[PDB]
Amino acid sequence: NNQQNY
Amino acid sequence: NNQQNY
Amino acid sequence: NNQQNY
Amino acid sequence: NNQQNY
Amino acid sequence: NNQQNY
Amino acid sequence: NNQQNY
Amino acid sequence: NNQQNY
Amino acid sequence: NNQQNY
Amino acid sequence: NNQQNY
Amino acid sequence: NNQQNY
Amino acid sequence: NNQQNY
Amino acid sequence: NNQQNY
Amino acid sequence: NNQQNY
Amino acid sequence: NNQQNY
Amino acid sequence: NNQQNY
Amino acid sequence: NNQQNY
Amino acid sequence: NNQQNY
Amino acid sequence: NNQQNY
Ligand SMILES: [Zn+2]
Ligand SMILES: [Zn+2]
Ligand SMILES: [Zn+2]
Ligand SMILES: [Zn+2]
Ligand SMILES: [Zn+2]
Ligand SMILES: [Zn+2]
Ligand SMILES: [Zn+2]
Ligand SMILES: [Zn+2]
Ligand SMILES: [Zn+2]
Ligand SMILES: [Zn+2]
Ligand SMILES: [Zn+2]
Ligand SMILES: [Zn+2]
Ligand SMILES: [Zn+2]
Ligand SMILES: [Zn+2]
Ligand SMILES: [Zn+2]
Ligand SMILES: [Zn+2]
Ligand SMILES: [Zn+2]
Ligand SMILES: [Zn+2]
Repeated sequence: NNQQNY
Repeated sequence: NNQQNY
Repeated sequence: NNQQNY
Repeated sequence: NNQQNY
Repeated sequence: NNQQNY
Repeated sequence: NNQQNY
Repeated sequence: NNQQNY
Repeated sequence: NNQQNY
Repeated sequence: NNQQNY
Repeated sequence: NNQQNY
Repeated sequence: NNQQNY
Repeated sequence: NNQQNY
Repeated sequence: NNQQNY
Repeated sequence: NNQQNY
Repeated sequence: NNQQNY
Repeated sequence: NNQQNY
Repeated sequence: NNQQNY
Repeated sequence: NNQQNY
C-alpha cells in the first residue's frame, strides 16, 4: 500500500 | 508498505 | 498523516 | 506522522 | 514521527 | 516497510 | 523520532 | 525496515 | 531519537 | 533495520 | 539518542 | 541494526 | 548517548 | 550493531 | 556516553 | 558492536 | 564515558 | 566491541 502527502 | 511526507 | 497496515 | 505495520 | 513494525 | 519525513 | 522493530 | 527524518 | 530492536 | 536523523 | 538491541 | 544522528 | 547490546 | 552521534 | 555489551 | 561520539 | 563488557 | 569519544 502507498500514501504520499506532498 | 510506503508513507512519504514531503 | 496516518497509515495503518493490519 | 504515523505508520504502523502489524 | 513514529514507525512501529510488529 | 518505508517511512520518509522530509 | 521513534522506530520500534518487535 | 527504514525510517529517514531529514 | 529512539531505535529499539527486540 | 535503519533509522537516520539528519 | 538511544539504541537498544535485545 | 543502524542508527545515525547527524 | 546510550547503546545497550544484550 | 552501529550507533554514530556526529 | 554509555556502551554496555552483555 | 560500535558506538562513535564525535 | 563508560564501556562495560560482561 | 568499540567505543571512541572524540
Ligand atoms: Zn505539503
Ligand atoms: Zn513538508
Ligand atoms: Zn496483515
Ligand atoms: Zn505482520
Ligand atoms: Zn513481526
Ligand atoms: Zn522537513
Ligand atoms: Zn521480531
Ligand atoms: Zn530536519
Ligand atoms: Zn530479536
Ligand atoms: Zn538535524
Ligand atoms: Zn538478541
Ligand atoms: Zn547534529
Ligand atoms: Zn546477547
Ligand atoms: Zn555533534
Ligand atoms: Zn555476552
Ligand atoms: Zn563532540
Ligand atoms: Zn563475557
Ligand atoms: Zn572531545
